[PDB]
Amino acid sequence: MRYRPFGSTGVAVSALTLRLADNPRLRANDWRALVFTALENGVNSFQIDGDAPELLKGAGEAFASVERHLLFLTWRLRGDAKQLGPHTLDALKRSAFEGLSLDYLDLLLINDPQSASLPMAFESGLQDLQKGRALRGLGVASRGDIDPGLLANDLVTAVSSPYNLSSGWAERHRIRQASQNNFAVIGEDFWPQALREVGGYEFLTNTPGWSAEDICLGYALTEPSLATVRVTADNRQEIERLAAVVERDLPTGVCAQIEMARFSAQEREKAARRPKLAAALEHHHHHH
Ligand SMILES: Nc1nc2c(ncn2[C@@H]2O[C@H](COP(=O)(O)OP(=O)(O)O)[C@@H](OP(=O)(O)OP(=O)(O)O)[C@H]2O)c(=O)[nH]1
Repeated sequence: MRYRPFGSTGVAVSALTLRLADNPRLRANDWRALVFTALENGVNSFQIDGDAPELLKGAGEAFASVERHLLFLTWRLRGDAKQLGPHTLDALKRSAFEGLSLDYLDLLLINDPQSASLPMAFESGLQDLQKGRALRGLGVASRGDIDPGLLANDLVTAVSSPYNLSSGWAERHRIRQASQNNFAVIGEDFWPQALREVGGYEFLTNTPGWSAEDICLGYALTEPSLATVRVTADNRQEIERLAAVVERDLPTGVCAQIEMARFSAQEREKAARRPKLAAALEHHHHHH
């Protein structure tokens, strides 16, 4: 495992962040041993993206067993960002703080309200946790441009964003600016939908020694703008195979094909417009 500085917060996170997403097929001991495999493989950044009794139980017991200051725990708070109020912090106390048995969260990661401002009730409560030494940072996950006003907020110490193989220099630049303005950037969807099925993406499955989950995670990890790539793991063999990818070097053949293929793709993604004015062909013409 490799570790990167979380932007300016002064704490180190593993290059991978394992996301515990509610899953009806894992009992508490299953979640416990998941988190254990993660720690044993050097992963110290978790994201809790669920509130199931069995998950908080097992994740809480595992987190509980190592020293709290080795761990970076992100709580993923979904729903419309502009509906968050007192109720949300009642939910947060019971799920994040009692449920996992933490005294502080390293980060709370909300949806983008596409808005200069959060709700009054919520923002107040967050500064209350803040002073209570009980929430290190706020974070805003977003697909477009977070509002410069919201980024100005002093609670806001991080963003998360889809960055992957497919991403545009469009998408990329934003993640880079964020990094320069001292925001920590969390990488998401590293293996995309488009590819779950001149250049073309055949090399993704033909590369001797590499899988596509693996090649794709490969690329995500080469972006310095990203403080950590988010991964998600049904199980133990997966966490093992992805923590391995961090120590491997993408073969420079694959890196070149990753870029031809990307051009190729977004070329035909712009043969799909089709503006038909059967004009511009022979006919005297204009008065100038
Ligand atoms: N990175 C990331 N961002 C998230 C996630 N969930 C919500 N967001 C952010 O919140 C904005 C609005 O999301 P919500 O309205 O809460 O729910 P939605 O994600 O289903 O739209 C999103 O813009 P948008 O939804 O892309 O635009 P629009 O077409 O909804 O206007 C996106 O920037 C997530 O899992 N990851």
